[PDB]
Amino acid sequence: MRECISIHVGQAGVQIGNACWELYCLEHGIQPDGQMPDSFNTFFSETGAGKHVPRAVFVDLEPTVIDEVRTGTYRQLFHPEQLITGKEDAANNYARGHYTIGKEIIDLVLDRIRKLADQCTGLQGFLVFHSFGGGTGSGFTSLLMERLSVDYGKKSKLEFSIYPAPQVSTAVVEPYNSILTTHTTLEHSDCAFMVDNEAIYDICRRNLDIERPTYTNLNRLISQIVSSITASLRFDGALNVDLTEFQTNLVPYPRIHFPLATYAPVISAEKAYHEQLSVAEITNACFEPANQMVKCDPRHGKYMACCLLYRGDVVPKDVNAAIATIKTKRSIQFVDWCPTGFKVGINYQPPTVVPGGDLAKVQRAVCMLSNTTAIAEAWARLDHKFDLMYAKRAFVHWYVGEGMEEGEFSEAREDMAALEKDYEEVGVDS
Amino acid sequence: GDQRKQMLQKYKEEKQLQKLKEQREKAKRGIFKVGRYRPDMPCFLL
Amino acid sequence: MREIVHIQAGQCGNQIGAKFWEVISDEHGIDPTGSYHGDSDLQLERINVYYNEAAGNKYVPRAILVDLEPGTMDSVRSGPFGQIFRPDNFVFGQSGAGNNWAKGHYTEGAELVDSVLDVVRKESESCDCLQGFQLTHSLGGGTGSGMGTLLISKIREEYPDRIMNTFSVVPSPKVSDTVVEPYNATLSVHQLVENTDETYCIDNEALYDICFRTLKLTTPTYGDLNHLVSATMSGVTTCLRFPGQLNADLRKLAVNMVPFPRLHFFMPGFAPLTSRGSQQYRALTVPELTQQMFDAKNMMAACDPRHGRYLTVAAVFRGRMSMKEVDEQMLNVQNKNSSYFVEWIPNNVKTAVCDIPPRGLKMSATFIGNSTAIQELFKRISEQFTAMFRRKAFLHWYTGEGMDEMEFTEAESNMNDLVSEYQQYQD
Amino acid sequence: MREIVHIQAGQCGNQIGAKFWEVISDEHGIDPTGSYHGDSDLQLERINVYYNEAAGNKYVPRAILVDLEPGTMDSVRSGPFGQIFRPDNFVFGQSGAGNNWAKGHYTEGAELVDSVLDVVRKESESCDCLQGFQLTHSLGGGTGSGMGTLLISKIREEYPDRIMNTFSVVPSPKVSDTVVEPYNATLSVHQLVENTDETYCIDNEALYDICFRTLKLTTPTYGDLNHLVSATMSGVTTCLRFPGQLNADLRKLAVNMVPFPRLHFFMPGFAPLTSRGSQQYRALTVPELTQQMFDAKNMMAACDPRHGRYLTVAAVFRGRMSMKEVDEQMLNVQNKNSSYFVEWIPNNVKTAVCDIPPRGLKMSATFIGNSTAIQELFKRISEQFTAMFRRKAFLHWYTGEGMDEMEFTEAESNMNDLVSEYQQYQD
Ligand SMILES: Nc1nc2c(ncn2[C@@H]2O[C@H](COP(=O)(O)CP(=O)(O)OP(=O)(O)O)[C@@H](O)[C@H]2O)c(=O)[nH]1
Ligand SMILES: Nc1nc2c(ncn2[C@@H]2O[C@H](COP(=O)(O)CP(=O)(O)OP(=O)(O)O)[C@@H](O)[C@H]2O)c(=O)[nH]1
Ligand SMILES: Nc1nc2c(ncn2[C@@H]2O[C@H](COP(=O)(O)OP(=O)(O)OP(=O)(O)O)[C@@H](O)[C@H]2O)c(=O)[nH]1
Ligand SMILES: [Mg+2]
Ligand SMILES: [Mg+2]
Ligand SMILES: [Mg+2]
Repeated sequence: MRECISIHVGQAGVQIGNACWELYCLEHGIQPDGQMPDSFNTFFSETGAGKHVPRAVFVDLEPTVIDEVRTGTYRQLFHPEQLITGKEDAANNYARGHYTIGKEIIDLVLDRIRKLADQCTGLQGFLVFHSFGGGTGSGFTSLLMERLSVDYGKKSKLEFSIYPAPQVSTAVVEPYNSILTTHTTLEHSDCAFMVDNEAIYDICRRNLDIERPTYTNLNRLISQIVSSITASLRFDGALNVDLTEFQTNLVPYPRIHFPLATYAPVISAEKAYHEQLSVAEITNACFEPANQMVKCDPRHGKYMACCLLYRGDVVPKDVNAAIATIKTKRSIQFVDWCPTGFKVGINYQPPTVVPGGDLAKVQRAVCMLSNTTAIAEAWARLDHKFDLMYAKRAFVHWYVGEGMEEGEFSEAREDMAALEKDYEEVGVDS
Repeated sequence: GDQRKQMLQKYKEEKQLQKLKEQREKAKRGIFKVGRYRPDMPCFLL
Repeated sequence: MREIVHIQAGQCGNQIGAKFWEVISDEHGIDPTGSYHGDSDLQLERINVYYNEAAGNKYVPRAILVDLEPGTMDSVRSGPFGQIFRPDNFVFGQSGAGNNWAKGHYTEGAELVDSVLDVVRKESESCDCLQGFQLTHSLGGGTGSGMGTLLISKIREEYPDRIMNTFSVVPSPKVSDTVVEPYNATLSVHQLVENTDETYCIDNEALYDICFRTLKLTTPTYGDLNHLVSATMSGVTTCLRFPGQLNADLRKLAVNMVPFPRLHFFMPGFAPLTSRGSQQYRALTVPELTQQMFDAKNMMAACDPRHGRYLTVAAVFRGRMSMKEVDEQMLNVQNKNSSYFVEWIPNNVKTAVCDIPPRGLKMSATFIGNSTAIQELFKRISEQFTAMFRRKAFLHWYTGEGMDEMEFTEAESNMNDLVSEYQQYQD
Repeated sequence: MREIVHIQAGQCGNQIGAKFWEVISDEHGIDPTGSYHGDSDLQLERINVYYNEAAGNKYVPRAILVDLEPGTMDSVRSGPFGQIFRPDNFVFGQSGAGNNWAKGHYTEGAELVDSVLDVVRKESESCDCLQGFQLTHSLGGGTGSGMGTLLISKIREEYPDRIMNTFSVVPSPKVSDTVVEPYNATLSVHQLVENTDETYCIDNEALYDICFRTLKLTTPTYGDLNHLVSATMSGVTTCLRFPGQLNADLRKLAVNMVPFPRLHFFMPGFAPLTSRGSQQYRALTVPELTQQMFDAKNMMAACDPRHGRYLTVAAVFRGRMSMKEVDEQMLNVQNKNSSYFVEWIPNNVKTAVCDIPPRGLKMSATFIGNSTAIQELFKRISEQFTAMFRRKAFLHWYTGEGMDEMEFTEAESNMNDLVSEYQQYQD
């Protein structure tokens, strides 16, 4: 029982899933070929004798990264029908990923998801990995999420997305796709975790003193975040956090389901010896505006609800002490209508380290996921870029020619505007 | 100069008309072609 | 799987395509006899994009070699790697255009082009999932410009949903090979405005200037120019042919660089380019690749970007590289030079990174830039055309071949409209 | 066991038959002396379809060598594999038909048909289970056209339930060798319409076009044309001579390609046909066989299939091949070219697959197609006949030995009626 299915859409989703599954295989002792020389039943299904297949699915409209997986060192882990491949890429087009190219591959991936969901008896929910910038990771993710909403319904849907940075972005037509995918993620998602590549870069440069980090380090960090998310369900702890409890504690209003994830301590090997990494100090470092993996300022935001996921040699009393110290700090403020806003989860098992990784082995680790109003500013400048590009109707034909109209561009715009209005009116004092 | 641009519009219209007539004549019978299958997608319970 | 059909029109187009096939067989490890002698499986995991599996564990290009003189065909076949091409793809006439766009587009090229359409049809039907076509041609002659333009029109009519690529060399005012270059260029650019999905404006001035000041090459022949164009052509599709941290096929560049359908004329560029004597005095790092890409001298069209505004910029990187510093370099480029980038498009630069570098280099970059500075390349052509058009100069050849003066008038009007739209998007 | 009696009439028929026996003895491993020297045991269980058992492990063909000029049989015997034939099967007169259907049918054909029928009676009664006859002849001369028509008629009253197969070279407007071709062709068609179960309309024009554009053969003699015809003749009986996944004898092709008894004129073909230099660059799979065998240039008749509709087609495949690929290729041909196939006959393709390929090739296909393009091939002969018949041109020859104007009138009427019914079923 107590299973959850991972969905990886787009190049970003597939690479993050590769990192996540390498981390999971390291965690549970499963070799890359599937043999383990219990608790692994959450993410792996035992087939026959001595064979574990991950409860995953890899979807792309282009065959580059999927065939890289099919020829990589984890080629024996996944069966071929688990990795679904298109022919022509969505090419950074929400229209192409949603209407023209996504329509002939959605049925097969939904069939695979169905055959993967009836196999397990305690399906907690889905983990969709994607990116807002990509045409596939926006359009096909929106299509798959609405199909999952109409099919499964009350099953939890948790998604991990790579939100574009204010300044560090690699696509010109990016804001269009980012607005469009959120227009449906507002209603087809239960909890959308937000990650900026620029913030990962800043953390890598400062904390891990990596001068030239690439996407593999980013995916390793995101994999550590997801592992800390699912550790309370894949192991035992003093305080256990389930996905339903996570949603209940973190989401105050149905449209407000965009928390910001932070992870600590994320330090190099040479810097770990000089630091006596206590629970109180990593808890403090979680609230540091420099350690957020979303490029935003919590100081000008207001916290609404935060979930503290601890793993390692952690006892509840020092957690209570750290939370009490956090409450006494005036720089971190909470909304009035939430007198208690800390969901606490303690797990005994410590976070493992991937060989060749940049992170150092730590006795304790914290993954705080705070639902705050600091992402209103993120939505604000994404919307400003969208308006500023849409005033001249640039790149609009590249969407109109693929079964799409300007009217829904405007409706996505006004839906985003209603979203910032919602955040503003829930952030006010009473 | 207005007469010149009027003749420009007329010439473009005539060229478009003859091109459309040729396209209509061609579309009546497609040219013989041969290729692979492109198999139809399987249907699933839904 | 996203395979590309290659076509060469005219003498320049044929030579550039032959050099491109040589360098891309070197990249994929295909010997001059056609068999595979590579070392990595990545050289064959995307071999179908450009090559057709022939019987005997060997490969033939998906290329159709087109001209109106058999001499260029013989020259291409006789040279190195010239045996790899399939003999029936060699389509040629006997008369030649004679620098007449009319003879290349209305009478003799029109008579020949049915065979070319048949060959490209069987090539497009033999392959699995075609994504588009690419054509290499000139604009000064009649064979390349006129007949390749006709071929583009026919292909767009037959394949309206596929992407068109044209690595087209445009005439320039100083190195002007022939007398009727602006006539041919204007007539070709007419249909290249609408029948081509994106066009790469190249010209011999910028190539010669690179070979002078960048490569420090004393007497560069056409071979080095063709090698530069071939390297850019390979770097455009290296994301299709090889994996990478961030993939970008030609359609993705098309949607990220063409805000409005008529603005798809780009200035290509390649980095790094260093002389032999300065190879050891230069550092192997990404910021200097960015500086070499974004400076005016590395452009392969005789347009100074400082006189215009960049609309969209592509940078297809190759090799084991870090993403953070690449994104930081692009951010610094867009910040220090905000005046040279269009203001109503945030994030003017699209970045793609491939992991497999070109042979002999551990790091390379391809610059593809859509800027309003292209408009002056059409200003010079238009003013040369207008100078010869007021006096009816050289028009009797085209008129006797079957054209009319109003065709020239409307082609000029089309180019003037394109120039005006570039100017009013420059602001 | 399902034996076939072979008859060759006229010089052209004897040449094509000699080449056919060459290629058949190559297939079955029979030496120039007639004794078995093959390697596979599959070459002997179906040796009786074309050969008879002689004393001392010797194989003699079931061939009748018919002509009026003894020089033709002198040449056939003197050539290679020519001594394999039975000496008394050679039947000959002394005069020669003189390019006259009239003398080949009435005045010196008749005295020889008695002996020919005696020989074929002996051969047919010798064989165990006869299935039909094969006749090779041309329609231009008097021996071939006239006496072969007479022989076909005589066989028809003597063996009406056995299948009548003929391989007839028809005259062409470009390749015209004799002046009275329209007369002989029309008079011969007047009897092939109702006396033959299937007629393979060969012509020299299409064979020369093959040897030019397909095979790239510099100087095609009659040997190569006869080689192509022999390849088609071997293809139509491979299923009789060898096992296979799908087996189709002559009667099965006849029942699958003759919706109405008078439409039994088939347009033959073969695949693959490759140039010596170009065969090295060609992938060799079922789809490329399919695209070659359905190409209008590959066809062995001077009539474009695109000008008409396919009533039925046959694909007698040979070699170890997948049945899914073959049937799917036929399906794709039928679907994407629905305008070129008759709508009132679903599944216009008859497919057979053998496993023993021709020597030197691992797979081959014989295209047979019952199209409506035969109407124009017959209208050419009809209009030439009408032009030569209004003015009574050359009629004094045919009238000199028994023929009359009404026979010519009825032959023209029959050909016009057949053209009209092909037009009717074309719609
Ligand atoms: N970059 C290159 N430019 C070339 C090359 N060959 C020619 N050219 C230039 O191209 C221009 C003329 O192009 P071509 O000679 O190919 C003309 P084409 O054969 O297409 O037309 P016709 O001459 O009317 O048959 C002129 O400026 C030449 O100097 C080459 O290999 N590379
Ligand atoms: N495809 C071939 N056509 C041939 C061959 N030999 C002759 N022919 C053609 O046949 C046509 C006329 O047929 P023939 O010359 O054999 C006349 P035949 O001997 O049947 O009658 P007479 O000579 O009038 O007695 C003419 O166009 C020749 O070029 C051959 O080996 N192959
Ligand atoms: N953090 C992180 N982000 C990535 C990674 N790979 C791609 N991205 C992000 O994904 C965005 C583009 O989407 P992609 O995943 O690359 O492409 P896609 O989702 O398949 O959609 P298409 O553009 O149509 O191919 C870029 O802006 C990147 O920021 C990765 O490995 N790690
Ligand atoms: Mg992608
Ligand atoms: Mg030329
Ligand atoms: Mg004769």
